[PDB]
Amino acid sequence: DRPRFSFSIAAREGKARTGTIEMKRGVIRTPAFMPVGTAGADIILGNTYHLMLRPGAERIAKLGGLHSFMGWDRPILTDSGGYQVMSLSLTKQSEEGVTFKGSRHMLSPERSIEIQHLLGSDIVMAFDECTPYPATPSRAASSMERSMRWAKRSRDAFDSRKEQAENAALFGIQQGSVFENLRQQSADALAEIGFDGYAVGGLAVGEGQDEMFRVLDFSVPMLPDDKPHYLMGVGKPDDIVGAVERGIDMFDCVLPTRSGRNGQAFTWDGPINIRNARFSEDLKPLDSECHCAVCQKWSRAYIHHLIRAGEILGAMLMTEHNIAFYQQLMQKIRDSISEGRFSQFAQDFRARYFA
Amino acid sequence: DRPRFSFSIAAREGKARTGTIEMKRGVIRTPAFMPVGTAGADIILGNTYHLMLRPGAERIAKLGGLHSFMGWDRPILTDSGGYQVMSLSLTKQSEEGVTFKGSRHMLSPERSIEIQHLLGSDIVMAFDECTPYPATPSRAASSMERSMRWAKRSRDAFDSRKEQAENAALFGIQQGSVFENLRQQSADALAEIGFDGYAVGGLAVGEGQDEMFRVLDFSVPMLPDDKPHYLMGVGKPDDIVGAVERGIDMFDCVLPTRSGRNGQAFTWDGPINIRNARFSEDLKPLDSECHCAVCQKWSRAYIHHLIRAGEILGAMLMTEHNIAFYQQLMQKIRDSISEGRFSQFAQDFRARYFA
Ligand SMILES: CNc1nc2cc3c(=O)[nH]c(N)nc3c(CCc3ccccc3)c2[nH]1
Ligand SMILES: CNc1nc2cc3c(=O)[nH]c(N)nc3c(CCc3ccccc3)c2[nH]1
Ligand SMILES: [Zn+2]
Ligand SMILES: [Zn+2]
Repeated sequence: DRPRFSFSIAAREGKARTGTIEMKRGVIRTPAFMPVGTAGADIILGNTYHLMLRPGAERIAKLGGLHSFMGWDRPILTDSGGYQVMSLSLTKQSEEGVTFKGSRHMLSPERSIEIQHLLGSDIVMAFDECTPYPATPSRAASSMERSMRWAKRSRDAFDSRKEQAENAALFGIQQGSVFENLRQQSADALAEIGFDGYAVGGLAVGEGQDEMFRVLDFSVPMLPDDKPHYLMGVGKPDDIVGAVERGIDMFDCVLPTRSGRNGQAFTWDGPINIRNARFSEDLKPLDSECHCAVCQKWSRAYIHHLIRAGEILGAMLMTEHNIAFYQQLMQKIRDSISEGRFSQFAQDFRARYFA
Repeated sequence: DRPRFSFSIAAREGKARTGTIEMKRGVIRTPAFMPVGTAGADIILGNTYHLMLRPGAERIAKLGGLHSFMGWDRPILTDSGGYQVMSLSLTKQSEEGVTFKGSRHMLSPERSIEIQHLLGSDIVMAFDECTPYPATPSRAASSMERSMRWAKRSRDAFDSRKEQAENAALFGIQQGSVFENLRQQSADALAEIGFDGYAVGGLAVGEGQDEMFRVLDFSVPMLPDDKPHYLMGVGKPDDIVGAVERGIDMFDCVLPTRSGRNGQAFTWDGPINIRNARFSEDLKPLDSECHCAVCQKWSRAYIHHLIRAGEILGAMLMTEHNIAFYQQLMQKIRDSISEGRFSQFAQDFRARYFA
């Protein structure tokens, strides 16, 4: 029987690592890309914010939990819900949690953990505040301090639910905006509490790649080396490659799914907008090397035709290709680190993706 | 090597028949349902009207024809284009053809056959006029007479193109509105010209099932018994069953695809609207007996959730199920006729579908 949670590092190159997370429901190869569940991947994402509103977490539990509901028996990660509340919901913030609205709802560390328990997710995120960007030092500090108090409450709530403590894992989320001293204080607080994995929160919120990479440069080394590192909200293929170079093991992003509905396909030569007329007679597959079923069977010209015609099949094929591209990217990353040629891979990737 | 076109009847019950059409690109089991290509089936439909406008028939030919373009190497049927022009396009009608509009376009028997040749379809429809309903006897007669002149021009155009005459098949289309004498004159004219198959045109245009069945009762026996009979535009499962009882061998309809994008799923107990709240906690598959991949894996509750959330996956799963349901319906029809229990099947089908 697999353990509740075990992370093992099989190979390293620079700050990059490759390895596995073993959980009861399966093995997760790292670095990992985690696609939205409602879009091969070893873990998918649930949507806590949506599910708590429709049908509600209690109702999901009545239906057997998210694994049964979605027809997915492997690991699922859920976010803690506050990031989406603050991005999508009127809101009232306090030390207890956040209230938002046609019924009104509250989220607190305790309620967030309970919702994630009712959903049945395998990787549970602590309930944090994603500090807006830009933030002054004072506001970033006050926000991070609240998040750390909330991280301890999240830990205690998770540990109080036997089924959760014995079968799921809990990740703490580092905050501190772009400030090295606050990132350090946050890392120290999280390590003192103790988590199964550590996320870098508060990025991919408008700061741009240069600034994000600068923050990762000092922030990731502050986290425990022997635990997984999850960069929340990232990202584009080039962001992923550079974050792996900086020690990140896990990623999520709305790009493959969002792009697949808006006519954008990822390729090794960069993204293409398949609706553009230049593709109307292009008999090549979406990407010349991609092994996905779409690229084995259909041309850019046909996918262009379907999307221009408003056909659902076109968006489905774009999304299938994009998900597959992302998993091929992660496999090439893992293999290159394991073979000691990741630095070269990243250089080659960038030269081609941006040509 | 299969022949260009051979229809063989393997079994009969009443006016119902089951058998096969052999063509160079494959065998078509009858009675057959022919789904839209852009949505297992033995033949799919191309969309002449759309393709002649985007990217254009010449461009499709440059890309290798519709089989290569769509990635489908089995038979394809195309309509002749006038039905869609008159349904979707300002229009100017004359003995030569129809003009319509941002460029202006013409369709004539000769141009329709050439477009279908450039598309590369295996079953080509003659260029006809689908008489509006209701029609007076005089207008129905004038319209049908024009369609018969156009059927002869369609035959001659098809026979002039060697690649088409040797590798494709041409169906003539009966018109005459709801009038027995005009349907007879039309059948006689088509048989004198000679076609590989015969379609019943001018129905599914607002007349209702009772009237449609009444017209089929006298119209289908007028067509050559030893050739396939295609009822254009039909239809709902109950329309299909009753049309098979009246001697029809081939069907098309926008229902499975249209329904799959609008939240309607076909089941043996009738259609259901999956968006309705009554499905939010229903753990049964879309249909309790359906063998499709959707019903093997996912519940009504999850598909309801996806569609309510606007997720493309939901529409895709609905459409996959609906296409599969239709092919299972046709298989049950074929098997029941071959086993001499089709009359009982139809009675059982109706009792359950309408309960
Ligand atoms: C796009 N940029 C982005 N930056 C983020 C920062 C944070 C952050 O600081 N805290 C939390 N908890 N989540 C964040 C998220 C959402 C990630 C997510 C959503 C849904 C499912 C699974 C995971 C972010 N997303
Ligand atoms: C929905 N009702 C409906 N009644 C129809 C009558 C006719 C008729 O009298 N003549 C012709 N030529 N077509 C008809 C069609 C369109 C069928 C079609 C469209 C697209 C692809 C393949 C086949 C009809 N459709
Ligand atoms: Zn691909
Ligand atoms: Zn099904």
